[PDB]
Amino acid sequence: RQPIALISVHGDPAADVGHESAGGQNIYVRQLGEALAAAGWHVDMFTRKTDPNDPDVIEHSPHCRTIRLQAGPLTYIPREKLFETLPKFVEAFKAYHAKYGYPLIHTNYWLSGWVGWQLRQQFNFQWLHTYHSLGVVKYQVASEQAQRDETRLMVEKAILENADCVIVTSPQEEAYLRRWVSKAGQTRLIPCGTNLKLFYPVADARAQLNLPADEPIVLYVGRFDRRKGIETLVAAMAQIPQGQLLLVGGSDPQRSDGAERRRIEGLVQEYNLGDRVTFVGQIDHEYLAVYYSAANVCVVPSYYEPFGLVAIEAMACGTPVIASAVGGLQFTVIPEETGLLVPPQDANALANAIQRILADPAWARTLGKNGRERVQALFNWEAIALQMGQLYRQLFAASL
Ligand SMILES: O=P(O)(O)OC[C@H]1O[C@@](CO)(O[C@H]2O[C@H](CO)[C@@H](O)[C@H](O)[C@H]2O)[C@@H](O)[C@@H]1O
Ligand SMILES: O=c1ccn([C@@H]2O[C@H](COP(=O)(O)OP(=O)(O)O)[C@@H](O)[C@H]2O)c(=O)[nH]1
Repeated sequence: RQPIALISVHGDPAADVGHESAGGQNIYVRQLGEALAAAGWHVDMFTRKTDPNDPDVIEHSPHCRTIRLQAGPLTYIPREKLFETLPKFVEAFKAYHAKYGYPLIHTNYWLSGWVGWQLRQQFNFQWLHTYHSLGVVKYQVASEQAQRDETRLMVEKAILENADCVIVTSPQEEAYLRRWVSKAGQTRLIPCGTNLKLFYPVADARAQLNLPADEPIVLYVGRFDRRKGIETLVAAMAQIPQGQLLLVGGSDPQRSDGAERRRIEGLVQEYNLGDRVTFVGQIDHEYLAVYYSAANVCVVPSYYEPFGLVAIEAMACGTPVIASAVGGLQFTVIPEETGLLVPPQDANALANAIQRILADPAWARTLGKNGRERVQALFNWEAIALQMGQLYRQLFAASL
């Protein structure tokens, strides 16, 4: 049985998701490696060790490990400073590569992509890469991310020019690569999926959450970042008379994605919205279906999203999604079949969008079931795993 190295440096697949350096990349590599181990592969998922009180090896499912390498300091470092920790990481990979001799390495970030680019000069292997965010789309915002990183753009160009395969999660991602990065390189459209056994209409959700069933609810699920546009959602909540906003997401006050940019609470006291904005905190990923099902609308008010995964998590639970028209959100959300699409930084358009589907609840209840069908059709992980597996089989078929 052949081995597989999955490299996700700041994304620990053994980590609970919902805070800084957590989220969709973590969920992506975790369910990918666990699905591949279910289909006859040996999977080692490589991440960075951030605490000596953490385990070195985490065995999730049979023949599926998470391996925390000692890259740099054994503390938390945000990814914008992890580049200097990368060559040591390379060395800490090589010992494992000395034992197993990985024929196939699938790197999942810029930083881990640089690690795979260093390994590509020394060893012969099938190298695949998923970006999970392009810096060239990141560094175009009138808000934050004008302070660029040309090292990131150089490496994100050098990955696409040299990797054997590049997994794009949306046709917008390939369009952004071909317009803004390079024309060379091989690419493959395999979109992100969700577990329909973990996301489903619960139909008992407000009784579990102790919420009044005749009161409207607007739902945000995601991280705390200026990228996510919670400012615009809170400003649009002031144009709606009834209804609470449940902000679900974790944060750490010692950290930047946390009480340095959980200033939304200040915006809660700006707009006099303390009676009708609830900060839920971090909810477990296997329990979010109750929050998605209890709500009348999930909002993804981002300023860019390379395949917003809470959109398909919400549509899987039968809840319509109002989202920005920026990235993979306009690949997931059909603007009149499953939800609505608004411009990013205007609260008036977002507020009129919420007004349309709070005033017509049966229309929201059929937008939600259409989102359920669309997720069952195109974004079911139980089929996307088979597509990924056949991709690995044909790439491993590159033999003598
Ligand atoms: O915002 P950045 O500094 O560019 O960091 C990228 C940010 O996005 C994460 C969340 O952990 O996930 C990305 O990839 C997943 C799946 O591919 C998407 O669902 C998600 O939309 C996308 O942001 C992660 O890479 C980083 O924190
Ligand atoms: O309390 C939370 C808050 C968020 N998430 C998950 O974190 C993931 C990240 O969502 P997304 O891809 O849309 O944004 P990202 O953070 O990955 O860029 C989603 O599956 C969310 O369900 C979670 O599990 N618990």
